[PDB]
Amino acid sequence: RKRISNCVADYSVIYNFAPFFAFKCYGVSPTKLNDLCFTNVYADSFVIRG
Amino acid sequence: SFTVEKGIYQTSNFRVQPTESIVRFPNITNLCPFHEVFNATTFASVYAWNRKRISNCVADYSVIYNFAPFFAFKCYGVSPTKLNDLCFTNVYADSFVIRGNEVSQIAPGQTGNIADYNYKLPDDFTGCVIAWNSNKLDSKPSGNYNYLYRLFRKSKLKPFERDISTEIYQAGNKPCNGVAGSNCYSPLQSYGFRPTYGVGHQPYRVVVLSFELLHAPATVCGPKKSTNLVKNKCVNFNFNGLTGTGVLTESNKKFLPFQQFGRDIADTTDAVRDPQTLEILDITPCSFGGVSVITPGTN
Amino acid sequence: NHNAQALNTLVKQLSSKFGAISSVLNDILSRLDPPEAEVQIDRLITGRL
Amino acid sequence: VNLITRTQSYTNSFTRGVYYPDKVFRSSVLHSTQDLFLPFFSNVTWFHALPFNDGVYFASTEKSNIIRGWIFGTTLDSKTQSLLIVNNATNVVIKVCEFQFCNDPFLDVESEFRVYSSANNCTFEYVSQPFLMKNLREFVFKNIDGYFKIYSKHTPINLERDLPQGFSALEPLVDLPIGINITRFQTLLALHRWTAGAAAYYVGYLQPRTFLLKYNENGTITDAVDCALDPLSETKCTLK
Ligand SMILES: *[C@@H]1O[C@H](CO)[C@@H](O)[C@H](O)[C@H]1NC(C)=O
Ligand SMILES: *[C@@H]1O[C@H](CO)[C@@H](O)[C@H](O)[C@H]1NC(C)=O
Ligand SMILES: *[C@@H]1O[C@H](CO)[C@@H](O)[C@H](O)[C@H]1NC(C)=O
Ligand SMILES: *[C@@H]1O[C@H](CO)[C@@H](O)[C@H](O)[C@H]1NC(C)=O
Ligand SMILES: *[C@@H]1O[C@H](CO)[C@@H](O)[C@H](O)[C@H]1NC(C)=O
Ligand SMILES: *[C@@H]1O[C@H](CO)[C@@H](O)[C@H](O)[C@H]1NC(C)=O
Repeated sequence: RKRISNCVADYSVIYNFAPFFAFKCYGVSPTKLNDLCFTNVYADSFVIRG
Repeated sequence: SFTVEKGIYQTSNFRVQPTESIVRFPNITNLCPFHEVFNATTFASVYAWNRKRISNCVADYSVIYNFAPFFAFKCYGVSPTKLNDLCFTNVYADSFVIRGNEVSQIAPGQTGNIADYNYKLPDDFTGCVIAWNSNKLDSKPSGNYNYLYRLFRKSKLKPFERDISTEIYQAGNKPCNGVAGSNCYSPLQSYGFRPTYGVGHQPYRVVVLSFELLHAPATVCGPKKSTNLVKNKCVNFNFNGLTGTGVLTESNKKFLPFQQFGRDIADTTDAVRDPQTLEILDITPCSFGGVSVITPGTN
Repeated sequence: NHNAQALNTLVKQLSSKFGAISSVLNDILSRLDPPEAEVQIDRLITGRL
Repeated sequence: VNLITRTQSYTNSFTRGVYYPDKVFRSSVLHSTQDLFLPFFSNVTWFHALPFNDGVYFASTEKSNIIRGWIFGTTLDSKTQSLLIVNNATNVVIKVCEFQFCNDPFLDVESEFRVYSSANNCTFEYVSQPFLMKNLREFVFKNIDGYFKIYSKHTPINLERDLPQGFSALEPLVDLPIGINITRFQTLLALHRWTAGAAAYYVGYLQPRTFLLKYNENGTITDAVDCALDPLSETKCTLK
């Protein structure tokens, strides 16, 4: 679990990474993350089965 | 209470019951080309889906059941058992071959590679989806590569949107410039069908039917047989899908050659023309009212 | 005038859908089945009440 | 093979361009309808490739039969389908075939080679009584939700240099289920052959507007009010 704060968040590298298998946003719309403002960001990363 | 005082009381209501039913449908004798949509021996790829339009004919859905023991038959806007009496304006048919496990992706409000890059359905879809196995037909022993599906696309697909562009996809900042190098991939992937494949990868033929309601005078309805016409009686009537009950009488209303119905200030139907014989008839509601009981004291 | 206007408004209110597929009960009954008809019927009932 | 030079002009449309919205019969009622209409006292063009936008109102008064049919298309090329309406003495031809149109198509009178070079793939063909029949002919064309709708009206007019003052409701002619994209339209002319000729017509564009129409006891539209013309019409629409 990693926490991100006090920085400019750019999501272009997300698309530049790879042709993702799944990209699903629930509370917001994926196209409008470029203008929203948040307090803290939490990231959880792990490997799972397909 | 077990005791009633002197007076008048409103107890219930009453309504005159209908006598019989009157059915009137147009006199078109053609048969809708549902046969040619199926059993065509050639089904296009999912990324280039054929679209056919059916109108001005009698639609019979018995051949649908006579075709095969279908794997999937799912209707959303209507009930599959009542398609034999409904009336529609235009019918749209889309047919293509897909993989077995991806059939569930064809539905309103669904996500997936076929859903977003190949074929998308509207959220207000009113129609049916049919899917049946065709392993013995579209599976070569070495492998059939004629069926292809799009894999990469920059943006999602709008409902009923078709794309046939074939250009090398760019997944990075550098441009492909006409070569399929690193980080540059072809947009189309070819299916591989062999008889040795198990369930979930064998080809399936899928036909999506879309209906058009609430439009100009409908034409696609002739399965149910018409009946005679009676007047001056409380009766149920069905004029080209318009169902109601009441009393039909002769009309002195001057219909121009292009009207079909008639409304009033309250915006309710009051006149209709017979499809078989051009004649204007007025519709009146059957008698209804309330019942009051007059009685002295029970003592 | 007030009585006529009130009656006309009450009659005209019957044409609203109240967030349903249609404002006619016969169309819903002849195009659907019991299990999915109540969802459409409830909104009409609430609006008319 | 160019022969025509076009000169523009301007005039007032007055209260013209009213058509029946739907096929529902009404009588002795006032009905409010929001749809594409020609605005009252709009500012139309007189002509002696034109954009299509959301609909076209066409007006003509010429008897020499130089006007016959129209061409509708986005690129006017054989790459894309296009509508070609041709009216002659006996019948009418409607096709959606990807014809290779020339720069200035016109009937030779009757080889179609000057109109287009080749005929090719297509799916729709329609034949019926010709649309055309001191006389004013008005037409309304609009392509919406996979349907090309054509309304028209023919009226007797006295000798006047502008559109007359009055009300005339356009009755429906045809609704073709084509479902193709339309951006530009062109007017067809028939010159005997290469003799010089002249023609003139009025072109206007439709906009989404709310109108209040009046029905009589015979069910014919006799009066209309544009709710956005001025505060008085807005008050009339509010009070119905
Ligand atoms: C379709 O064609 C096949 C032969 O190609 C034939 O056996 C069948 O009767 C036809 N009709 C249907 C509904 O399958
Ligand atoms: C119509 O438009 C032209 C130019 O667009 C303008 O000069 C003219 O004043 C307008 N009105 C009339 C009545 O011509
Ligand atoms: C007029 O058009 C109809 C429609 O195809 C055609 O049959 C007829 O021959 C045409 N008339 C002449 C004189 O070419
Ligand atoms: C018409 O369209 C079909 C379908 O793509 C194409 O194969 C054909 O080359 C086109 N042109 C002609 C003249 O048929
Ligand atoms: C019609 O033409 C426009 C512009 O040329 C284009 O954007 C559109 O995709 C075409 N087709 C349809 C169905 O609008
Ligand atoms: C209205 O209809 C009546 C009955 O046919 C007719 O006598 C009268 O002339 C009509 N009025 C018109 C067309 O203005």
